[PDB]
Formats: sequence, C-alpha cells, structure tokens
Amino acid sequence: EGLIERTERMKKTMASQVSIRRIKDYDANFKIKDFPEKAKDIFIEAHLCLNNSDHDRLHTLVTEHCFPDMTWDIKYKTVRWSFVESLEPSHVVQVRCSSMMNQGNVYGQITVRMHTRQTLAIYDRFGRLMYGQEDVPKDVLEYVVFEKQLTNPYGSWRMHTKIVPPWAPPKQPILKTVMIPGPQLKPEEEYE
Amino acid sequence: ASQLSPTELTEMRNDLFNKEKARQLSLTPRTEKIEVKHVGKTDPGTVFVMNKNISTPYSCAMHLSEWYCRKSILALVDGQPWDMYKPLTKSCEIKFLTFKDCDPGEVNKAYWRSCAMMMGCVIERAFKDEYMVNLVRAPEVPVISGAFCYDVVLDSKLDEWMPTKENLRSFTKDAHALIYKDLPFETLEVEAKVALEIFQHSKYKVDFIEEKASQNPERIVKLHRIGDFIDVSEGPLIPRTSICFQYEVSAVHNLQPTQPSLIRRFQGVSLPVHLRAHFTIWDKLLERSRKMVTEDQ
Amino acid sequence: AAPKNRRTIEVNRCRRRNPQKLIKVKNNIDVCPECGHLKQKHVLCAYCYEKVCKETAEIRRQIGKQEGGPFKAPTIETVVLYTGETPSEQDQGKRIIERDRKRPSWFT
Amino acid sequence: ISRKWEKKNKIVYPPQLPGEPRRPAEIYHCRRQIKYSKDKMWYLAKLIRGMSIDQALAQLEFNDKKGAKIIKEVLLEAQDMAVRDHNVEFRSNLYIAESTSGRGQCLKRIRYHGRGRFGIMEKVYCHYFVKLVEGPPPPPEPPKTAVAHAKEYIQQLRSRTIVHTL
Ligand SMILES: [Zn+2]
Repeated sequence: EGLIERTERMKKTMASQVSIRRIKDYDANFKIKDFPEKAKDIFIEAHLCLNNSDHDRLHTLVTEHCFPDMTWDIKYKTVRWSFVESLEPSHVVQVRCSSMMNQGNVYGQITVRMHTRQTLAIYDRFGRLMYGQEDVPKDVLEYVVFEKQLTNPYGSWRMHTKIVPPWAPPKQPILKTVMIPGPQLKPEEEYE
Repeated sequence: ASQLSPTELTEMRNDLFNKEKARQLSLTPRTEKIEVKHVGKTDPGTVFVMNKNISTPYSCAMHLSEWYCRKSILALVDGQPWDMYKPLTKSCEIKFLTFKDCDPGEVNKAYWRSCAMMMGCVIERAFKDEYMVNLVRAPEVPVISGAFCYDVVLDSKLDEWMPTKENLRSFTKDAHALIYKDLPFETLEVEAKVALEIFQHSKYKVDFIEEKASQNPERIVKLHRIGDFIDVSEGPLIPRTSICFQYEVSAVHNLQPTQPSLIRRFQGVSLPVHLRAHFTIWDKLLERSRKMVTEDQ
Repeated sequence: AAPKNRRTIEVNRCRRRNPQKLIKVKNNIDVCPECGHLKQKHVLCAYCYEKVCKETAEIRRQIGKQEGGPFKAPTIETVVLYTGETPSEQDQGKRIIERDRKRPSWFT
Repeated sequence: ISRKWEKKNKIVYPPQLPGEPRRPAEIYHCRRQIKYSKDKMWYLAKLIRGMSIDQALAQLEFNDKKGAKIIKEVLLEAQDMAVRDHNVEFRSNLYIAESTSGRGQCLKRIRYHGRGRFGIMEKVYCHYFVKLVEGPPPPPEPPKTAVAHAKEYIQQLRSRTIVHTL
C-alpha cells in the first residue's frame, strides 16, 4: 500500500523521466524496459571475464573508474565466481544525467537494483582458499550504476560503480586471524 | 561397572573424549570473530581478531612474537588464568604470565598441578597388570612445601611392600621419557553427566567429579589430557610437557588410620627450564622433597 | 716475499669458511621485563636507557636555564618536580627544578 | 644486470585440491647496491641462514657489523610484506630458507702509492638475498651415530662383488 506524501515520490519519478527524456533527445530508439536484462548480462559476463582474467574484454565491459577498483586487489589471486540464479528481475531505480560543459560531454548514469545469488571463492597466490565458499549460493542485494558517454559516437554501456548503504548486512568473515598493532611508541608514555 | 582390560578402557576413554571434543567443535556452525585486546605491559593496545572456540592464547602469542610463545606459561582472560591451548570464547582482554613475573603464584600452582598429573600418568602405567592401580586425587599442596603429591590406592596384595631406590629411579626415568616427547596439555570443559560417563568405573573419580561439579551451578568439571592419559584436575595447566627440565620422584608414604584400606602418597619435585637450579641446590631440594607433606585442612 | 702460486678457490674456501672465522651464536639475549624490547644480559636495555637519557637531557637543559651561566654549581642539593607536586618538607634547602610534565611512572 | 629474485613473488599457483598439504608461503626479498663487501655480507648471511625470523632478528640486533642492521632491515620488510601481501597469518611463523650475498656493480678509483706509482681502488657494493618460508624452522640434522656408522660399513661390505670374472 502506498505511503503518505507520494508527491515527492512522483517528483523523483519526474526527475528520472526528464533525464530519460534528455537521453532520448540525444538518441532515439532506446527502449526502457529491456535495459535491466542488458545490465544483468553485462554484470554477469564482466564478472565471468574477471574470473577468467580477461582485461581486454573487461575494459570494454566496465569503465575506467571501476577497472582498478575491481582488478587491483586481486592481481596475484585466483577467483572462482559464478552467477547461479536471478532471484527477481532487476528494477531500474534511478536515471540521472549531468550537463557538464568542461569538454562538451554529457554522461548518463543509471542505477538498477538486482537481488540474486552467486558463488564466490577467492584463492591465494599459492592456491589456498582465502575468503569465499565453493558451492554455497549466498544471496546478495546490490545496487550498481552504469555510465555512458552520450556525446561519444560509440559509447558502450559499462558499469561505473557500486553503492553500499550502511544498513547493508555485513559480508562473510575471513578464514584467518589478524593482529592490529597498537601505537608503536618511541621512548614515551601510553595514554589509553 | 564391569570387567574391562586397562588398554580397552583407555581406548574407549579416548574415543569418548574425542567425540565430546568433536561435538564441541561442531555446535558452532561458522567462524566468528572476537576482538581480544592486549592489556599487558610490553605491547599495549594490540587487538587480535581471532576465531571463536578455535584460536588460543598461544595463537595470540604466535601473532605477537616467538618470545611470547616461548616464555608465556599462562593467560589471563579478563580475570582468570587460562591454559595456553584453551580456545577463546568471547571478546576479551588478555595478558601473558611467565615464570619470572612479579606474582608468579598462579603459574606456580598450574606448573605443580601439571607435574602431579604427569607423575600420576607415569604411576598408572608402571605396575603389574594383575594389580589394580587406582588414582584417588592430587592434593592441592602449596609450592612452599617440598614436593607435589598424588594419592593412589593399590590392590590388596600390595599393602605390605615398599618401592626401593631402583624403582624410584625407574619412576623418574618414565617421567623423563614422558618429558622427552612434546605433548600438549589438551583441555576440555564438559557437563557432569558426560564427565561421569567417560570414567564410569572408579568410585574415587566419581566422587571427585561430584565434588568438582557441585559448587558449579552449571555442573561442569575441567578435563585434561596428555597423549592418551586423561585426568581430572582443578585449575589450568602448562602448555607443553617439556617445560619441566628437572623432574624426580622422591618417596611414597602411607596414611592408613583414616580408612580400612590403604592409600599411598607419591611425592616428587620438579623445576622448569626457565628456572633450572645448580646441581647442589637441586640435591638440596631432592633431599627435602622426601619428607611427608600434610596440607589438606 | 711474493706468492709463488695463486691460491685456489678450494683452499680459500677452506681457510675463510672454517668455524674459527664464522660468527658465533650468542645466547645472552632475552626480553626486557619492562618495555619488552629485547635487551642483552649483563647490559642495560637500550630502550630504557634512551628513555632515561631523554629525561636526563630535559632536566639538564632546565638546570642550565636556571643556573644562568658557567661556573655556578650551587652548593645545595637538587630536586626535580613536576606538574602539581608541591615541594615536600624535607627538601627545603634544595634547589627546585620543575620543567612541565606528569611524573613518569618509573621515576619516583 | 639481472633482476630475477624480484620476480619470484609474482608466481601464481593454481588453487589446491581440498585434500592437499598446506603448501606453505614462500617470500623472496632482496636489497641491491649495498655499500659493503660481499664476503663480509656472506658471513652474516651464513649466520642467519637457518634460523627463524625472530631468532635471526635477535642475533642481528647485537652484532656490531655494518651489514647486520642492513640485513635486519631487509628481514623486517620481508616479514611485513609476507604478512601483508603473501597471506601469512602469524608474523612469527617464518623461517629463513635462503640467505646469501652477491656482488654488485662497483667503481674504480686511484690510490696514489708512494712514488710515481699507483694502485686502483675498488668501491665495493653487494646485494643481499633472503627467502622466507612460512612454518617452523626445520630441525637440524642430528650427527650420525655409531649405529649408523656400523650399518653403513656392513652395507658397504655386503655390496661388494667378485670383480673381473664371470
Ligand atoms: Zn627495556
């Protein structure tokens, strides 16, 4: 059932609609409903090429912003990632754009929410299991954005970033213990 | 109570101990994190992110340094002495106690309990099989006395003999052979019903477990094991059985008039590797340890 | 006198790799009970000595500030004081040097 | 110039099958162009060669040689990178498998001997190579006993044939 003060909800919808209108004004013949499938498949195959370690394809699939965010902390480790099931069809939750004049470039950013399950198991440089589990399709709720360069004549739809609200459940623990040292004092006194 | 060979008794005791340990490891489904703080004096402010009921204060010492592992004899989990291989349970604060600390009384008591347990393990497996050898308990004598003690009741046929110097040296040799193999002092906290069902045979051990589970509202008694020997003891123990450097058995004494049967008290003195004494001082301690010590009231 | 022949690598290895020329392992090393910074037996801990030396240097700088110039050496005893820490009745005739600090929990 | 010790940490192993030995971690580290003689560095490396990380640091802290502090620094960075990069949980659970010194690029200077004669001085440099393996140090090989001596003598006697005949 709808909640009170739906005028602001409709105003947010209208802001997303005017962003979509600008995107359509720049480029026509762009349906809205088929996007979530495209984003889902792009996400799945980008993570597949991450598992296979194919940077020449991961570059075409994801943007330069999230290329290092996704490839740097995993350089010398082995990943076993696999999409198993789509729980519910993804929903486009936000469509915004900016009229940035610094280089005559306008970028369209669309956030789409997906709820699904996957199997992640990060191994070590020596082949030892580090973080994940092999065959336990744990459920994850993720909001990922996609950015396109409208002014560019080619402009592949690539994933830009992933947003995480603070209320999100904590991810699974680490299989190894960690020591966090206190202050490393020179000849002095400790106050705590 | 029925007929059972001592060998099969030890096998079944070990199987029950291992089954209980397995279920204790299993009732926790996943790895949980504990933030164990270091309230010691040398490395203050150090927090370890350890695993619940898996990791140990020895593992915390492994994180810190090798000197911690070598010298730390006991842990202090927010108020209390913990043996070095007891898995941690809650987010706590820890402090490591060595033999040369300002107040080493807790580690002295733990070391003497461990030495008494080793002496009992040596005694139980050094007599003829057709005699019934039973361990009564290890009295909590203070370190200020001359030696640690173990009470043992022998079969009726041995109510008139006395072991000689050669037999005493054989006991010391068995103790040194036990020392030579690095055996961790494994610990376990079990329920009263399980504690009774492990032993099930000795009425002395049964009453010991009753006395040790009465004062605890949760009816839990501590259990410790070296190799395949299992004893019931009060208080924690030292991590390894090779911590002892000088070990001996001095003499055995009788206390008859308090019971129709006979209860013998084996006595022995030991000194750790960190506190080894000279030959002459050790001879003095050996000569003193042969005296009967009566501290039970 | 000149060498009649070149020394071989085998002879050289035998000379310069025998136990007399190797570094010996020392077993004087244990942990400092305070500060736990790996001192050596029969030798003061470097960490604790550096702490004491830093405090002594600060005290001596205050002494030089108070004394004025050279050739002073007051003919009375001396006592170091800290924040708060009102002077005691026994140290009346003594010179007082109070720089500014909380008294360290090793200097009493 | 060759820098191959640096690239030994870039090796990536395939994931182990569940039922397999732990495959202890293996960390390579080095310092290049140390203003020290390589023989003088070899003595310290030889001392450090078999020890665990903590014992080696303890031994190097109370050696009054120029290279002792350099090797101590190298070992400290190796330990830090072993815990941080190569997934070693216990910072004290490392031992030294390889510890050696190598010649570096040197310079040549004139010495001005006591006539119109002279010598060429060499400004010595060296490298230090260390390798840490995760796990307790391996036990030292005990000296062979008289039982082993007699056993090998008997086997030598039993192995002999009738030579230069059928
Ligand atoms: Zn110190």
